[PDB]
Amino acid sequence: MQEHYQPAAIEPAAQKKWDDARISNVSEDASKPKYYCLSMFPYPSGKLHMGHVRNYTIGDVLSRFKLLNGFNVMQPMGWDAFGMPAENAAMKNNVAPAAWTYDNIEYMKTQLKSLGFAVDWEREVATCKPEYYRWEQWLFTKLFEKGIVYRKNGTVNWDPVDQTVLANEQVIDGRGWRSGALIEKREIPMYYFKITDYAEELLNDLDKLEHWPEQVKTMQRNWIGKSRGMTVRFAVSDDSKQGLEGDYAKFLQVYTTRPDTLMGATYVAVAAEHPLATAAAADKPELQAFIAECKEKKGVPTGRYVVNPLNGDKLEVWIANYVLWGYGDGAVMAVPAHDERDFEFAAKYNLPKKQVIAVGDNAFDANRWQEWYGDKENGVLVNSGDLDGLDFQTAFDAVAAKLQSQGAGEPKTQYRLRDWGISRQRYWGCPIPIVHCEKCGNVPVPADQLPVVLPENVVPDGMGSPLAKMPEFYETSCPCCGGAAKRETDTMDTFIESSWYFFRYMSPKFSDGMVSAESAKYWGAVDQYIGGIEHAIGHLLYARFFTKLMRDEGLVNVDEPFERLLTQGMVVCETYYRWINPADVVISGTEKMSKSKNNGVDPQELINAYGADTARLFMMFAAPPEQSLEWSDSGVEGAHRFLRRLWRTVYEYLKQGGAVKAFAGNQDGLSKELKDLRHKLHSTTAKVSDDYGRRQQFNTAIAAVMELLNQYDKTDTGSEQGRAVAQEVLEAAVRLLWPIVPHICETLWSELNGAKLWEAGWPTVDEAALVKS
Ligand SMILES: CC(C)C[C@H](N)C(=O)OP(=O)(O)OC[C@H]1O[C@@H](n2cnc3c(N)ncnc32)[C@H](O)[C@@H]1O
Ligand SMILES: [Mg+2]
Ligand SMILES: [Zn+2]
Repeated sequence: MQEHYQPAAIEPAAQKKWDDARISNVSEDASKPKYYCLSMFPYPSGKLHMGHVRNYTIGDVLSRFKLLNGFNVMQPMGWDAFGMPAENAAMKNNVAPAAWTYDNIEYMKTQLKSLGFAVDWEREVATCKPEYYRWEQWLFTKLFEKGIVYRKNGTVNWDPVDQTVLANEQVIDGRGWRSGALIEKREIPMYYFKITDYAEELLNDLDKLEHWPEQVKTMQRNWIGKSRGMTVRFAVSDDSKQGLEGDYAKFLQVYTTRPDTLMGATYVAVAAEHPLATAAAADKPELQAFIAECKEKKGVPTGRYVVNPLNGDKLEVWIANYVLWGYGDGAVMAVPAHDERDFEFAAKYNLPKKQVIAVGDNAFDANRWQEWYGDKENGVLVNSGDLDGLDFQTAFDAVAAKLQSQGAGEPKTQYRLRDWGISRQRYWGCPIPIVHCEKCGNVPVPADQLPVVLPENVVPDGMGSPLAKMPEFYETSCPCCGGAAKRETDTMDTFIESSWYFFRYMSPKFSDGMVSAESAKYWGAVDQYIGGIEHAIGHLLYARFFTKLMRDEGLVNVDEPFERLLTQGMVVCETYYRWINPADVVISGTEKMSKSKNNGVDPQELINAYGADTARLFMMFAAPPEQSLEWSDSGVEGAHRFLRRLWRTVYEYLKQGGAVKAFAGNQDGLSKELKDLRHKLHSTTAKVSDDYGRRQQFNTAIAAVMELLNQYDKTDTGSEQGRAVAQEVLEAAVRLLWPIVPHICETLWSELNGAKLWEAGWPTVDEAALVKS
């Protein structure tokens, strides 16, 4: 054993030792229990930095920990090759997207292999490969027939810089997720995933996720935005029916979020395009000027009356400029006494305010709005008949049974979740398998003729969809009739491949479907998922929706894709722009380590200067995995000094007697200072085993091993029994730190014990060494 700690010699040799052993290339071995640990797979938008290194190290620490405990661990690594992240980097460097992606894929693969992660590289996947995106094309066509995927025109978010439409989850604070430019609204036909059909299921199965951060679960609940309301039909008075015809001659439908205020409704609003408005304006030019006005808050009365179905009040129908047509049934009711917007609309034209809700005993001010009138949590009913005294949860249920008895209403549920538009006017993306025929229409591509191969030899000029300028691509024959037809030149979003890549890892070479029904049953769901919280509304929701699709198609049998979720904290560093890199202007301050700010420390520059063990140790020790981590060079130096201490500790031990048999069995006869050291040992083994697999607190697990070494240095171990205890302390330490730093621990383990480390396994707690003296 050399006296100096040389990472340049111990790390490549240990990586080859692991590669030759093939301890990460796992199959469906039924002997061991499975453990699917997954880290969010990166965008090939350039070189990885230490921020990604923390993400993938946190996953490696968990994967190596379970592996040491006799687990069949699958830690796979892939490349999120399609979409804007890679294509924008290709255009920024003036390179074809296919070339820039593949060359950066092979650089990022060598970046991760230098860090020595326990990755099953035989399961490596590139989303841009046709052997991959053919199956999301397959699922696209099968869902298109079922109507779950549909094409429709409408109002969409438009990115002027990225020159493409965006989904609602890709619009961050009214700006684009990749561009930051302000989003515009356009009328463009798109392909949508009917994610609203799964809105209720995506909301209830959230409670199943007991091992998800409650922040991620809460953000999804607000994004779905479920609200329970009431659809109320107001019978038009027999005199006010003159003019209307159809359903609008019988009743007028409204939706209200607070239907406990039904009796307190003093009037009713309507839209300008509503037939009840145009019929009342056929003889009134004062309303034909309002109908033509909007087509603030203004309103005109038309003498039309509807019947409040719960008390019989004859509420007049007002034409308002705030009732948007097409949204809902194009009409609402008005309760000014318990609605701020209706209080302003009624204090504007002097309309009644029959109070119906009390909050404890706050004196009701008639013409003074107060925040207690919208209290849907601490309110009973007044002046409502058989509703007086019922809370909102009871007043809702009583009004529902009341309206259903007359047939003038029923409860209705609404979500703020809109359908998922996936059409993109970009080149680098999965082609949409739809062929437009003038005779047949939008027909899907036959499954035998999949994939619709995206030509890789394209360099976008930067002015419009490049696929719409390639006749040799979009000119084809109709698969239904055989005539002239055009291919769909729009491509899918990058969040389509990332919504099922965790299943493709189970069978990356399977040529008959998305995932083999055999391996899908063996791996089940992802046991541990690690990735940034920025995907709580986008990817982490898209993945759950795609899983419920693939399940309802018969390809997988689980409901949720990820059991546990760990949103690791962001690594931060000072930034400079004019963007300038620290190792090479203005001072932007401490910011997230990102390529879009050029404050990223390259992992390869650190391994060349300190080694992979030093970089991984600094990431795991500087802070808990969920906490933000500030980059510190002294933190890098201190982590290296400890790895020197661990190396020098084993050297001086071996240089003073050589390897002996580690102490085991009954410890009576041992001295107190050695009984105390074995006590600290097995307290550390239990503390580390608990900080890894329960608390997931790696920094305090490293600190616990350091305290064990502090007591080892303070304990005299030169005797015959001291060496045996000293052999036990070091055999435990190099196995406890192995998930954090496997290169140095594998080297020191073989210098202490001839056996293979992973067959020695995780250190056990000798509880006899824990009892006090
Ligand atoms: C499933 C897919 C939609 C994932 C998508 N391809 C993606 O986000 O990929 P991207 O290549 O952007 O990053 C890969 C991973 O690295 C994390 N990450 C990035 N910067 C930092 C940082 N400063 N500190 C800590 N962690 C960081 C980031 O949260 C992500 O889990
Ligand atoms: Mg459960
Ligand atoms: Zn046809």
